[PDB]
Amino acid sequence: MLVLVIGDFHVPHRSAAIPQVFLDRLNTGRIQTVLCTGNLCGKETYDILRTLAREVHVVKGAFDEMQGLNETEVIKIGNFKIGLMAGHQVIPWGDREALAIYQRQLDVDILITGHTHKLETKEVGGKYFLNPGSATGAYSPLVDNPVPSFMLLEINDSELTIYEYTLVDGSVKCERVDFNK
Repeated sequence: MLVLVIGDFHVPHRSAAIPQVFLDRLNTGRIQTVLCTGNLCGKETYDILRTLAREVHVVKGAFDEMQGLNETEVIKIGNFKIGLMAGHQVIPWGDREALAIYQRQLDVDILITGHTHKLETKEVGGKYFLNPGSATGAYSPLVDNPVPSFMLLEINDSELTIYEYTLVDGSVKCERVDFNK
């Protein structure tokens, strides 16, 4: 049921740390599956994703030199087919129609991309487009003030619940989005 949607950890030549509050929340809550959009801070980040959940899925990010990571993956959870990728490849970058075209080629009910460094939950034509933001608040040319953020999905059968965690002004804030079928 519980799925961790995370990504965009590292930007080259820039340092950004995962908020300690996020790591404490994520290890105890028990995570069934992890979907990571990429751009990891090396092996240290992968060790963090591997301990919090048993099933980890990582896609190839633009700054990812890790060998063996596929650029696009498809995961089936409940009655939802989910495809994850970095999202720097969709052009013109975060475009609603560009992302919608990608969702068709994957034939997925949920499409998870992460390149804009801005968390966003959105529904288009019965499809769900998720973006967990940057969990380290990493620098991006697209957002002037990015905040650290992740997503935890509660997916049972065909019911989809999304918990949006962000860190604003040193204070965590979380928003719940409820979707059915």
